[PDB]
Amino acid sequence: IQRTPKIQVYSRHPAENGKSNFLNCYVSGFHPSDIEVDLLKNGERIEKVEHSDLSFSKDWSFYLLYYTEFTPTEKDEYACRVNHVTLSQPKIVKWDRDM
Amino acid sequence: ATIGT
Amino acid sequence: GSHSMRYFYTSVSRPGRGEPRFIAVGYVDDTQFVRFDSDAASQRMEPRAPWIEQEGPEYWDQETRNVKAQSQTDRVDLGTLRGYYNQSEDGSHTIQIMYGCDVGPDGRFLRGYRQDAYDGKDYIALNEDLRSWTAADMAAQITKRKWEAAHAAEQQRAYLEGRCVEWLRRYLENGKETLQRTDPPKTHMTHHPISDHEATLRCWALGFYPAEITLTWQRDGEDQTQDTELVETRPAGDGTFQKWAAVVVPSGEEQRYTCHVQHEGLPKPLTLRW
Amino acid sequence: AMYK
Repeated sequence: IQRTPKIQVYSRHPAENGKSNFLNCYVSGFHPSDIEVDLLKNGERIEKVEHSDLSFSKDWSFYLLYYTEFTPTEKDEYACRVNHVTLSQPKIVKWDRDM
Repeated sequence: ATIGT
Repeated sequence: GSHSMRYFYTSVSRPGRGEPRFIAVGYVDDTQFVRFDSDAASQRMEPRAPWIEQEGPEYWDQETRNVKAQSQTDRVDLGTLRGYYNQSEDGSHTIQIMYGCDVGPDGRFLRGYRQDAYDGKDYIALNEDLRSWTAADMAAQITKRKWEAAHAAEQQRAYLEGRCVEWLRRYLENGKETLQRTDPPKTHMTHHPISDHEATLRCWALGFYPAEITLTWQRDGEDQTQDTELVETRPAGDGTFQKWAAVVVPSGEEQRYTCHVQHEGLPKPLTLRW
Repeated sequence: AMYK
């Protein structure tokens, strides 16, 4: 059985240009556990990204949080790129700060 | 505390 | 004011790439407090909440022992199960284990659990009586017969009604300031036109603990799912949670819609309207 | 001792 990840990319706090915050990519509901998640700034992979310890839900599917400190600005675009066996190509979800 | 103890 | 303690173990084979990977995590309610990762350099059980850090060297040694032992057990079991299912040596497979206990507001034992999966499907589970097992398939029936012969349910019961509960109580006391807190949601609404005839309303809940929450959109006082989206509750990264629920509405009809927010930290449920 |  394979289960594709549900992907959310979001800031810890509502974003305000110039104010320090955390950029999160939460991946949940996936199986198997092998996954690669990168946070992107203007298309480039961010180097210092940390992640949570692997855990799972009642239906045995996995979840992980990936995160980095950042300061949003008007011009910088952020995204999360998720690579999983269920995804023919990595899925790239753009951060929408006004949801 | 984990099981095992 | 019921509380739970849960451990979650994952073992994943990676043929030709080293030994299986083993990860363990522990939680009290929705707060993680320990981890172990077989690929990390420490090879120790490590703290992940401030209130566990006071535990002494004996505790860390014993916890490290226990999870190392499970990692080694699982290496045997991965081989066994590949044989039961007639699988090749070349594929990656996964064992997952969850166990733990629930206590009441009085701190007394309510319920214990132990359940095991293989490749993300049920494999075997301890029943709620803590005396018997349910096997999901014919391979797990082999395990079930071994485990009855081994009296394994008694050893699990002794832990779940004993040590599990005792340590859950201790953590609830030591971490009281944060574990016994409720943080109610901070709520707001957003509103975006999407065409000349529709707009999106999104009801947000931020900063809440514990994670359990309900968000519901209503039209004319009736719960609705037509043209709604509800995301999974997600971690903020600071120990609290977030969720949102959205509805697409006919332009000009926003005032017919209400978002209802239910959470343990609220004196009464909130009704939000644009 | 518990082995599957």
